Amino acid sequence: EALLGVYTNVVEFVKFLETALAAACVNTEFKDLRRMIDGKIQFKISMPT
Amino acid sequence: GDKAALADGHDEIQRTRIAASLVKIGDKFVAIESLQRMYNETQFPCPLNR
Repeated sequence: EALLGVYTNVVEFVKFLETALAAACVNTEFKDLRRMIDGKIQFKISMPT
Repeated sequence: GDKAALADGHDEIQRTRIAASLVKIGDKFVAIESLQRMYNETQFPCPLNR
């Protein structure tokens, strides 16, 4: 009897930035992310009458 | 002759290039407008919304 074929799979690498979901978020690299407590966002809404 | 003096304002007044929206209805051109911006930003009611 015999061994005709011994075959497997390769999982092709798909990263994040290649997907077009990355147009829905703005990726900023940050180094020491455990050091942060919070962030803050400071708006300014003026309004005429 | 009377048109030269009926038009007492609108001989000297400098022409300019104003942008808005236009349309053809019959053979009389109408400008179409909305007053969103004058009454949406500011929490005041638009007077057209009767």
